[PDB]
Amino acid sequence: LTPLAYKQFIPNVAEKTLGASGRYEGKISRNSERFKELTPNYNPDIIFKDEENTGADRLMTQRCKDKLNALAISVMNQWPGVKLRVTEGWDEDGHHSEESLHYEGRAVDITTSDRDRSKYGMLARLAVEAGFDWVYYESKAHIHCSVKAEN
Amino acid sequence: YAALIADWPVVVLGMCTMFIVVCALVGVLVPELPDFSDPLLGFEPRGTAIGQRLVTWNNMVKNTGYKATLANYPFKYADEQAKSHNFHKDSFFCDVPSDRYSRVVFTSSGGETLWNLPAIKSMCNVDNSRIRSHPQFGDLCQRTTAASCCPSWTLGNYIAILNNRSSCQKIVERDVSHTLKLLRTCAKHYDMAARRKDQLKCTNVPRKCTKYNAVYQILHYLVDKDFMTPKTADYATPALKYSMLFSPTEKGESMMNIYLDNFENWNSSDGVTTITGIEFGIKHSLFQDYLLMDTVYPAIAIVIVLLVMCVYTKSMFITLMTMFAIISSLIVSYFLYRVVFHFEFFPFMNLTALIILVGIGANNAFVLCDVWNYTKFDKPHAETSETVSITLQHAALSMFVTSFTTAAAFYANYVSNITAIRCFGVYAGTAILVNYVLMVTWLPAVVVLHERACQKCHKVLFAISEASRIFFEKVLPCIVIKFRYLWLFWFLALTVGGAYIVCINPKMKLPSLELSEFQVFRSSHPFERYDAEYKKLFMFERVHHGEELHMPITVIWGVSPEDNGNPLNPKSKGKLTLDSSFNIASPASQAWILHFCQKLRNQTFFYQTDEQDFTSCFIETFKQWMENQDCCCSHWSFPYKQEIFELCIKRAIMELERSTGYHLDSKTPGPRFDINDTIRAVVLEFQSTYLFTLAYEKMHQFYKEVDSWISSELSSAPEGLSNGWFVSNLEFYDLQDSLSDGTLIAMGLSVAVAFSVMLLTTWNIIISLYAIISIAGTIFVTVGSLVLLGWELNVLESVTISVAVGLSVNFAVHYGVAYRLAPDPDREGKVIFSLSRVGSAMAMAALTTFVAGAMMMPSTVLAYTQLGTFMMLIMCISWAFATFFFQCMCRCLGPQGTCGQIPLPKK
Ligand SMILES: CC(C)CCC[C@@H](C)[C@H]1CC[C@H]2[C@@H]3CC=C4C[C@@H](OC(=O)CCC(=O)O)CC[C@]4(C)[C@H]3CC[C@]12C
Ligand SMILES: CC(C)CCC[C@@H](C)[C@H]1CC[C@H]2[C@@H]3CC=C4C[C@@H](OC(=O)CCC(=O)O)CC[C@]4(C)[C@H]3CC[C@]12C
Ligand SMILES: CC(C)CCC[C@@H](C)[C@H]1CC[C@H]2[C@@H]3CC=C4C[C@@H](OC(=O)CCC(=O)O)CC[C@]4(C)[C@H]3CC[C@]12C
Ligand SMILES: CC(C)CCC[C@@H](C)[C@H]1CC[C@H]2[C@@H]3CC=C4C[C@@H](OC(=O)CCC(=O)O)CC[C@]4(C)[C@H]3CC[C@]12C
Ligand SMILES: CC(C)CCC[C@@H](C)[C@H]1CC[C@H]2[C@@H]3CC=C4C[C@@H](OC(=O)CCC(=O)O)CC[C@]4(C)[C@H]3CC[C@]12C
Ligand SMILES: CC(C)CCC[C@@H](C)[C@H]1CC[C@H]2[C@@H]3CC=C4C[C@@H](OC(=O)CCC(=O)O)CC[C@]4(C)[C@H]3CC[C@]12C
Ligand SMILES: CC(C)CCC[C@@H](C)[C@H]1CC[C@H]2[C@@H]3CC=C4C[C@@H](OC(=O)CCC(=O)O)CC[C@]4(C)[C@H]3CC[C@]12C
Ligand SMILES: *[C@@H]1O[C@H](CO)[C@@H](O)[C@H](O)[C@H]1NC(C)=O
Ligand SMILES: *[C@@H]1O[C@H](CO)[C@@H](O)[C@H](O)[C@H]1NC(C)=O
Ligand SMILES: *[C@@H]1O[C@H](CO)[C@@H](O)[C@H](O)[C@H]1NC(C)=O
Ligand SMILES: [Zn+2]
Repeated sequence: LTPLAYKQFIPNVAEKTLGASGRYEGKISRNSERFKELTPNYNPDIIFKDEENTGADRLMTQRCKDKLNALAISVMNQWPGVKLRVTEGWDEDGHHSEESLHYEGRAVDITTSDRDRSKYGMLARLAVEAGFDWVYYESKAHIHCSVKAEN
Repeated sequence: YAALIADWPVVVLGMCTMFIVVCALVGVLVPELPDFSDPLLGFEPRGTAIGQRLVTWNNMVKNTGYKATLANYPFKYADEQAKSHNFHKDSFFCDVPSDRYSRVVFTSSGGETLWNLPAIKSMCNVDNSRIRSHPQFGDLCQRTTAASCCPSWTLGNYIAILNNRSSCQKIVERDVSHTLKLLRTCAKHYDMAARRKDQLKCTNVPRKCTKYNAVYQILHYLVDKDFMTPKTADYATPALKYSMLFSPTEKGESMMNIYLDNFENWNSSDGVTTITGIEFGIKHSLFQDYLLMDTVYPAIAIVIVLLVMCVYTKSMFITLMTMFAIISSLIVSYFLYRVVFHFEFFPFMNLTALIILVGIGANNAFVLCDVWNYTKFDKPHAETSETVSITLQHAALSMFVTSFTTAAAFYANYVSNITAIRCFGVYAGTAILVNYVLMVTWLPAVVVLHERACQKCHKVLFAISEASRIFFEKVLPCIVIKFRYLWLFWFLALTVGGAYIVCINPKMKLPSLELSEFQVFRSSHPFERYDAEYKKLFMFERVHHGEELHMPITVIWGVSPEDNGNPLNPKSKGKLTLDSSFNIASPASQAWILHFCQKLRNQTFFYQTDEQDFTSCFIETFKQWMENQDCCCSHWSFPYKQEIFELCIKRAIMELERSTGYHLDSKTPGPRFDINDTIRAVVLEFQSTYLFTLAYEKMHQFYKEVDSWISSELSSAPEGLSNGWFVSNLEFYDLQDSLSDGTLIAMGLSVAVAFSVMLLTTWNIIISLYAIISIAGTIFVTVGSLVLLGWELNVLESVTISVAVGLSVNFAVHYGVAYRLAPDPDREGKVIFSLSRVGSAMAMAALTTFVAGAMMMPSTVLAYTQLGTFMMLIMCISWAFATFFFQCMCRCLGPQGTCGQIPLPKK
């Protein structure tokens, strides 16, 4: 229940590891084969970024989708009148670094509604609470949460 | 052929070699190399009217939802507008064990007292030395240190933690006895997979003295296999002779390098105990590697059969040349297979056909060379052209029939429904035919081309040849005539015993293990010694496997069962869905679907669990979600005018997802809509009460009664066509059924063609029926021996049944065609003459393949030793039976009653 500090990985080990994260497998396009694995969230209580207007965030991995919904409903309790903001769920234009998990869809960078500072630090530990795999304080601008995939 | 073969064999030899080399180059150039990725490459049947439905269902599950523009049947994603925009002391176990992680069970040595404390410490340390002492990516690494992330996941860790020590090996062993009593008292309790992250538990606690999240582990997942519920006595403390160890890592293709480099050469573990079960998930992976490597046993086979071919006829060069002829025939047959007919596959068994191929080859050359020597014996100072003509006239047709028999055998095996044997059949059949033609052309040439301290060895060769001669000259006739009833009675009794072991006693039975676990390696190999001897000794596995898995009823409407998959011999790849021409929207349509669910709510196989909300048919779900006013859609009839229907279906299901979305991952009752807004398929399911067996009969009763009912559709014109579609997970059922029916019908066609060619050769009904008796007795006793060795049917030992008949008639045909030199007695002299004439021929023609398969035996990949043993048995039996019997019965029958139509044919 602490405001997770700057640059703090909760699983205590780097992302590309079989502990809660595994490793990257393959790219995904709008027409790739494995793209079927992705689903839209469309939970109206959450506000999306959608700077690409193609739904780069509004869709994700169902395994990650359920966990994100869990975090949404759990932070609605501890913080009222908030609207969580996923800045980048799945990147295809490449706004992130290469071979990044965001390209896979097992990860999403999360911020609060009104762009608050200490709320990020607490929200990281909250993302831990909902049961997320590799929540890392990637940037001061966004909280980075990444999940393992099934199969 | 004979016209210009006279002293001009170089031309035909050269054109044959050119043919061979060009076909080899084409075969290695144009088609794509075979995969050998998975042995079970094509086991799933095709075109069997159920596998049709099954493959369509699977193809459908493939084209599932894609978040935006799924572009297939799945869902409603179009409406996205929505009118808006350890080394530690404790707490040391990161996760709980599961099937996902890799595992290894340990067996004790002669000490057999597994609760020995050095046994435990040795277990853990040898495990870590043999596994962890290698470059390892790691494990979950809950802490920062990636080394002692998950310590060995062993029971030693458990006893250490009950001792509450940061070090597993340090064990005074008193706590071992304490926890021994504890485990006894706990096995008394039946004691849950509690969370227990803290001491307090929501469920009732049988006893706090049971350490949280510890005893249930040893009792249910860990080394304990003997189920540890004896109620005998403290003195009766067993050893738990079987023990299991999970790997701190996880099972997957990656572990392949570790097992290969680090865990094969090791003869065993240690004198205290040793490995017996190595389940690392990586079985199909390294399979092909053992295949490649363990291929020198066929090399020993081919070289020893070449050697004995030399022994037979001293013309060593002829032996080498006919061997190369066999091999080249294999090659050109492969070329014809993959290329000429544009169909390609290679199901791992064609790399076993080669043995019986070279057997039949060497068979068909002996007869030719011996006929050549016979015709050279008389009138040797004659014309080479005439010699060729006469020896050909006397041997070629014999060769042709004695090969065309097995040719037709395999071209009959084609009729089955397994792909992984359709391909084998066609390939080996064209192979044997091309072998015959290449022999009948090539061999004459190379034969006629043979224009051409050692003394004592040559003398022993001469003497042993004369010994064989006299043995076949006096001994065998003496035996068969002097008994003339003993062998016949003995073989009647053996046929009886065979029919008995196949009929009522432990008999031929369908496969038992699950599809993906066909024992592919030698049963003594650890990987599969895991299965069939240990998997059924573990609480989690056993109590998980075959337990309360109610198979689901299921039905479709949107699609039609058309396997667009290269129907005739698919490549085990290639499928494509489609759409029907129905409309769910009609008022009578949804009314009928409702009434359908109603009727199905009255049946026997149903199981009214009464816990569902959204899993059964969604029409009643509408009904409940209806009467929702002021949105607007409410206050209507239970049927609808298709308009409220079309507007409300998407609206409502989207609102169900909006309330609390639950994943619908192409298994749910979720109706199917496409990229643009239209519902297309109406999948819905149920729950049966049959508990997912594996044996045939229960599944058959189930599927038969169920499809019997659902076939009665009697629906309205819309969605009334071929919509039956009832399909469970009964794939294994389909494999089994088609395997049985296929081996049956194939055996039938094989015996039919054998009897027909027996007619066409001997022209006597009587001796043909007698040969039929012969081959029937042979196949019966050999399959009886097989089942005595506990050999279920599979993709492999099915074709063996049918090929056995072809291999068997190969001797009866000779003993039948040999009814010449009609003596005064109707029986006496003719049979002894035939026997003395064909003795060495048949005996060597058998012993060759016998010794081939015999030296083949000790290997690792199952298929090899399987085929080796089968051929050894079938050849031994076919020879001995054929001779002894098919003369004994003939000794007591007069075959001078026949039917002749034209005397023109010769042989
Ligand atoms: C390499 C393979 C795949 C193709 C070629 C195989 C045969 C066509 C070759 C191999 C060995 C050759 C033989 C090697 C030696 C001789 C002996 C030679 O004898 C003489 O010239 C007779 C001399 C005399 O006695 O006066 C005649 C050619 C011949 C039969 C050769 C004919 C062609 C043969 C059979
Ligand atoms: C000795 C000859 C005259 C008769 C016996 C032939 C066999 C030894 C051949 C025939 C088919 C061959 C197989 C055909 C295809 C493959 C797949 C091929 O796959 C690869 O090359 C991928 C992996 C790698 O690069 O090693 C490896 C060899 C292998 C198993 C071959 C192993 C050797 C086999 C069994
Ligand atoms: C004509 C002489 C040379 C004897 C040939 C004997 C075999 C080599 C033949 C007999 C049956 C044949 C098969 C009969 C039918 C087919 C299906 C055919 O594919 C289709 O018909 C696909 C569906 C369609 O288009 O109708 C591909 C060849 C194949 C396997 C044939 C392969 C060659 C076979 C095994
Ligand atoms: C299904 C296919 C692949 C079978 C191919 C078999 C042919 C290679 C064989 C079968 C019948 C054979 C023929 C059977 C009988 C004769 C007659 C023979 O001459 C005589 O008998 C005439 C003198 C006399 O009467 O003694 C010369 C060989 C020849 C043409 C044989 C040549 C080789 C033939 C065509
Ligand atoms: C070499 C030939 C002459 C004999 C052996 C080949 C087949 C005739 C055998 C081998 C496997 C046997 C089958 C193995 C197991 C079963 C299941 C068994 O199931 C039942 O008893 C349920 C009721 C039913 O199947 O009708 C029925 C016999 C059957 C189909 C057997 C029928 C006879 C088969 C096909
Ligand atoms: C009296 C003379 C003329 C008999 C000549 C033939 C025998 C030497 C053959 C016939 C059947 C053979 C047996 C067939 C099968 C086997 C099983 C084989 O072991 C396995 O295949 C085990 C497989 C498994 O673990 O299931 C060991 C050899 C053995 C006993 C063979 C030993 C040699 C036998 C007795
Ligand atoms: C009269 C004999 C000496 C010669 C003529 C018969 C033999 C050539 C063959 C015919 C059938 C064979 C039998 C077929 C099957 C078996 C079962 C096989 O059983 C086992 O190895 C496993 C036994 C078990 O564990 O149940 C042992 C060899 C044996 C008796 C074989 C021994 C050799 C036999 C008698
Ligand atoms: C060979 O196996 C035995 C167990 O049967 C084992 O004691 C011995 O150590 C092994 N050989 C070597 C060199 O380790
Ligand atoms: C189903 O059967 C029960 C018992 O016979 C009966 O009460 C009920 O009305 C039936 N319902 C339908 C729809 O047939
Ligand atoms: C689907 O319907 C839309 C109209 O909304 C049309 O533009 C599109 O071409 C249709 N696509 C297919 C594959 O029928
Ligand atoms: Zn990120």
